[PDB]
Amino acid sequence: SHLDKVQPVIKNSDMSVEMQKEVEEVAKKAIDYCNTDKEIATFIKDDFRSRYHGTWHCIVGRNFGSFVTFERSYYIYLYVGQLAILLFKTG
Amino acid sequence: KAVTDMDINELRKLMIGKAIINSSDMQGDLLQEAQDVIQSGIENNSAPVLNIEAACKYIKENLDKKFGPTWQCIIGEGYAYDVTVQNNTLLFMFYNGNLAVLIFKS
Amino acid sequence: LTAQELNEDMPSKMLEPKNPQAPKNITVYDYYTRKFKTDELV
Amino acid sequence: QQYKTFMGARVLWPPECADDILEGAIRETQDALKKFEIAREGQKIAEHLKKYMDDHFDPYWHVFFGKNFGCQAVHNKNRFIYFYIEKTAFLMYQT
Amino acid sequence: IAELSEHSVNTERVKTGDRGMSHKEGGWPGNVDPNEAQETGRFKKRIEKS
Amino acid sequence: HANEQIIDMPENSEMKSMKNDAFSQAKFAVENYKFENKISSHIKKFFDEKYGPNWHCVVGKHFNAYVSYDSKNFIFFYEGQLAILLYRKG
Repeated sequence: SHLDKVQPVIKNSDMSVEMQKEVEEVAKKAIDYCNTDKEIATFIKDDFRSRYHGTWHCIVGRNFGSFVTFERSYYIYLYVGQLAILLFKTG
Repeated sequence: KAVTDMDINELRKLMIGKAIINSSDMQGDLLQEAQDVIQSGIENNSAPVLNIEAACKYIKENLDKKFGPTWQCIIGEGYAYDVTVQNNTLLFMFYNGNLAVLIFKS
Repeated sequence: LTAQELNEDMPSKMLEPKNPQAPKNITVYDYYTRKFKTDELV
Repeated sequence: QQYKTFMGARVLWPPECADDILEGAIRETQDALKKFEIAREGQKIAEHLKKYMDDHFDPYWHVFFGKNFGCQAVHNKNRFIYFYIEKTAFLMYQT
Repeated sequence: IAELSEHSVNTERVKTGDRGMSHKEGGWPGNVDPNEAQETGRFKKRIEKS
Repeated sequence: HANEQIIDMPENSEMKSMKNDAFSQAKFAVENYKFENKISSHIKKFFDEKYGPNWHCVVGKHFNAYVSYDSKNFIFFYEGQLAILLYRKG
């Protein structure tokens, strides 16, 4: 019932709805699978890189400010608990 | 006195201009130009209450004109990230207090 | 120079006198000009 | 600027190159990639394509293929072919 | 000499958009606004209603 | 930083300026235009007026190409991050 409890919410989303739904499942799976936050960032980048070819930069922290140059429609912003799963593919 | 007298709250209050570099991967000459610009820009846009978005917007615009068209820098209190960057294009330096700054060239 | 209306509201298309096979543009270098010259009309 | 897909390869829908020659060049490039990958020893595949063009087409063909590049060139009528295969764009103009 | 026509072809450059956001505010529901005191206050009262 | 470049131009034959012009033109053109397609057109136009026509130059950040050029008319150099290739054929 932990998956129901997390209720991850995407504050800002710039991606197709079908792709966005897939990201939520990966984000929930990554948090339980990874013992530490640093492991979560590596797991999200590896899964997305395998799923979609390109260069992916992912940063997750309790408090942070980010300005980035990402390919249009490849940036999805979702916040679960105190962790921000942010991925932006840059060509 | 000295270190024993000093406290974490006291140390932050005593010095706000102290600069600490944790990770260096960019050429030193390039780092000197970047370090002066980021410190000056953050203080100018700090305002009454520091804004993470405000600091990044000023830094992103200055860096793009200064070196390359696609430059990404992220600053947060605490974060975990995996980033793929070009050789000698990433500089990591955190300001005194709870301020972590990451700047890289893509 | 006429336009044919496709049935069931399809995107409109028209026929043209110009031959498509012929090169879109022909460019000949001019010594007097001293730079490459391109003529869109053929 | 309107890209079109023909014979499994993305190229300019209005073809600068001749329809006969363009199809042959695209097939030869696809066969060459099937054998030698663009990522490893990429220089060798481009050289092989240039030699192949001279054998079946007028000589002094120029071949440039890169993942990201911008170029403007002067070519003979119906001697310019530009196409994209996967993420790689191949542009060849006959002089 | 055959007639020569010059055509310029450039590989498409993937678009680069620069966006800056701050994650300093703690995780909150999308409907609620972290900056607004009224949105946070009403939400806290609803939770304690068990 | 342009560690390795290929230079094939005449030296002390009064055509020494062609090598100098290519380096100077590439630096000025690349910074102002800031476009891969535009850099090739500007470099080709300046070279065409000074040394005549039939000059083809292609500029790409990353690319692989094989071409036939007139002897001593082909120079390959890197202007900052960008790589510019210019040669004369015909």
